[PDB]
Parts: sequence; C-alpha cells; structure tokens
Amino acid sequence: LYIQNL
Amino acid sequence: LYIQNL
Amino acid sequence: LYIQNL
Amino acid sequence: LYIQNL
Amino acid sequence: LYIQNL
Amino acid sequence: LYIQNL
Amino acid sequence: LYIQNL
Amino acid sequence: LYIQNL
Amino acid sequence: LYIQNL
Amino acid sequence: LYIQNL
Repeated sequence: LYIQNL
Repeated sequence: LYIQNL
Repeated sequence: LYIQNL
Repeated sequence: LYIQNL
Repeated sequence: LYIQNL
Repeated sequence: LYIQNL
Repeated sequence: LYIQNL
Repeated sequence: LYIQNL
Repeated sequence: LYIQNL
Repeated sequence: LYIQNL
C-alpha cells in the first residue's frame, strides 16, 4: 500500500 | 504501508 | 509502516 | 514504524 | 518505533 | 480499509 | 485500517 | 489502525 | 494503534 | 499505542 500526495 | 505527503 | 509529512 | 514530520 | 519532528 | 486523500 | 490525508 | 495526517 | 500528525 | 504529533 503506497500513497503519495504531491 | 508507505504514506508521503509533500 | 512509514509516514512522512513534508 | 517510522514517522517524520518536516 | 522512530518519531522525528523537524 | 478506508483511504481518503483531500 | 483507516487512512486520511488532508 | 488509524492514521490521519492534516 | 492510533497515529495523528497535525 | 497512541501517537500524536502537533
């Protein structure tokens, strides 16, 4: 599970 | 589980 | 579990 | 468990 | 458990 | 499992 | 498991 | 497990 | 396990 | 386990 907010 | 907010 | 806020 | 706030 | 606030 | 990004 | 980023 | 970043 | 970063 | 960073 990989979550990135950029 | 990887969470990054940038 | 890895959490980074930048 | 790794938490970093920068 | 590693917590860093910078 | 609940995930929300806003 | 609950994850929210805002 | 509850995670919130705001 | 509860984690909140604000 | 409770963790809060503010």
